[PDB]
Amino acid sequence: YRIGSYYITEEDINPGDSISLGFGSWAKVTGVIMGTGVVNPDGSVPNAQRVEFQ
Amino acid sequence: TFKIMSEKLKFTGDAMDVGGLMIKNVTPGTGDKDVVTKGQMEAFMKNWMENKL
Repeated sequence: YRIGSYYITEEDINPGDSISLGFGSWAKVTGVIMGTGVVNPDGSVPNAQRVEFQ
Repeated sequence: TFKIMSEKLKFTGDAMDVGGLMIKNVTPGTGDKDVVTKGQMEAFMKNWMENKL
């Protein structure tokens, strides 16, 4: 993952120009079990998958 | 120079120079100890990560 305010794709001639690069949506969340300890009351336990957005 | 290379005296596999070669004029290729800095200039500063990254 690369952070940049310019609307320039990383696959340009200046970069390596290899691999598949696509624009991302939303923030990045590390894989973890939500509400494992039941710390937050009234919070349903969510199922999170890798690269899964919902 | 004869005395210096006499200290080596082991010229069998080409040169095997033991000097320093502290000379370089100009190029966009080979670099001095600033290799790490110049790479992250070209890869990030103006190539991939635009201003405000």
